[PDB]
Amino acid sequence: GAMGSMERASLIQKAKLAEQAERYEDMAAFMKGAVEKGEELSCEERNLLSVAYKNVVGGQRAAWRVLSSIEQKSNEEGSEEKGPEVREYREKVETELQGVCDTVLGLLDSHLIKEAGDAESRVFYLKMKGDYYRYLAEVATGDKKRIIDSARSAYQEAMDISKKEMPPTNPIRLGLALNFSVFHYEIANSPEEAISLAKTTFDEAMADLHTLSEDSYKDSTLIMQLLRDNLTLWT
Amino acid sequence: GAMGSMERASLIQKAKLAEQAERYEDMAAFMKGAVEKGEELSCEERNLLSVAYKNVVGGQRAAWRVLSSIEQKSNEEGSEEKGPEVREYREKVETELQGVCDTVLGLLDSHLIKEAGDAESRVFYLKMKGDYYRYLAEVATGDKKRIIDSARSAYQEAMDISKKEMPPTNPIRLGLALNFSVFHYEIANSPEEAISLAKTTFDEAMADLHTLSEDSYKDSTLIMQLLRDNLTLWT
Amino acid sequence: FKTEGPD
Amino acid sequence: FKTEGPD
Ligand SMILES: [Cl-]
Ligand SMILES: [Cl-]
Ligand SMILES: [Mg+2]
Ligand SMILES: [Mg+2]
Ligand SMILES: [Mg+2]
Ligand SMILES: [Mg+2]
Ligand SMILES: [Mg+2]
Ligand SMILES: [Mg+2]
Repeated sequence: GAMGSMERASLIQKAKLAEQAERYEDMAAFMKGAVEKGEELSCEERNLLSVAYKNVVGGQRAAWRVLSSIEQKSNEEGSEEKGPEVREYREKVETELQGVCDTVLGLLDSHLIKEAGDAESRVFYLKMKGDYYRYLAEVATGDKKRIIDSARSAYQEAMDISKKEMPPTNPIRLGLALNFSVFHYEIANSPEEAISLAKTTFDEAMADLHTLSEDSYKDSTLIMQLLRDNLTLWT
Repeated sequence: GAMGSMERASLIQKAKLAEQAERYEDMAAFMKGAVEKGEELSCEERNLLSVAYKNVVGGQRAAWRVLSSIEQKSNEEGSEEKGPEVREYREKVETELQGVCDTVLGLLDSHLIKEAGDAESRVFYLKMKGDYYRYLAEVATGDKKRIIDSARSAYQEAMDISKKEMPPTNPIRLGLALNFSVFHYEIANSPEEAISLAKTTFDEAMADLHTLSEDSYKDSTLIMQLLRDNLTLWT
Repeated sequence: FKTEGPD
Repeated sequence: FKTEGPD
């Protein structure tokens, strides 16, 4: 791997510099190198891994959505034939997106999840596995059912652990629930399930805010507001 | 070249899709492929080439500035030694930036400039040559004088042609003058020259606005406002 | 719809 | 300082 000669600590340090420079593909490559050293990741390092790949895949998803919209308009009645180029370029972007998802899923399978024993690490990684299968599902049109079921399975395992091992205000638990609710609404065609999950999660967090410090309260309420924003859109 | 098997018209079409998707590295690669077909570029195609590379190099320049600032702070009295990583990563970004500038300069030398006979094409390409030498000068610390003189020479040839062949309101002439004024101020340590050029250019354009259609007036006054914004910063 | 983290 | 075109 191109990062095999670089110290782990140097890869972490450069990931943080890349973040400051908004060089997210570099950040992801540094964090992939750090994972491939074989040691478990700290909380801070997990979050660098997630921020890096989320920014890379987010750019790809946005591009794919633009291209797919253009392609769909091209396939409307009375649209002029323009040749294979829009499909080809949408496919190019799609294939690159799938490649990034496969890279992340591969890091999780070899060997982040199997060595993660604490609830905070294991839930974090299982949520990531659900997220990247969800991004694969957004572009899938052929195995689609199996991709969807892989996302669902990862999210459900993360949910089961989080409900047993973490308080209802924990930010990783809250972000998991937020994302699993969007899976239900956008991917699984289950808007009622999405709404029920978001509601239950919000209400259970609200009842436990009284236990928190001012700083923890800020962290939890930020995610709660995201649940509220989706519930406003959906109801 | 990876684009050698793709039709010229398909490369242009995909450059425009990449622009809509904000996929500027793809856009640049498509436009490089189009240039390498060997035919001259239309006005629209010149502008796609410029927008693509300007966005790619702009991201690199922004990243370089962040990293260089961090590196300079590290070299201040009482800063803790943190090792070679900030310098290494600044160098990585710098080398990639230089590579993009060299790619653009190479397209201009082989063979865009030599086949450009009309003032609009030749001025456009010579301005681009000044711009990419200017971006090389921003990071140069060693040949620095020769890089600066190459920028200056390109801009001066473009200026000489533009003053003979184009009206004072022409947008390419105005953007050339704007950029050459910033060269004087930022690169050549010639703030008086920068201010004189920006002033003269603005005033000569203002005196010829009366000749223009409403649409041309909008195009010219947009660039004039940029000259005004720099003059406000500099005076 | 909102999901966790940056875009 | 402003130069021509996008960033
Ligand atoms: Cl393509
Ligand atoms: Cl590096
Ligand atoms: Mg070591
Ligand atoms: Mg496909
Ligand atoms: Mg109902
Ligand atoms: Mg042909
Ligand atoms: Mg260097
Ligand atoms: Mg003076």
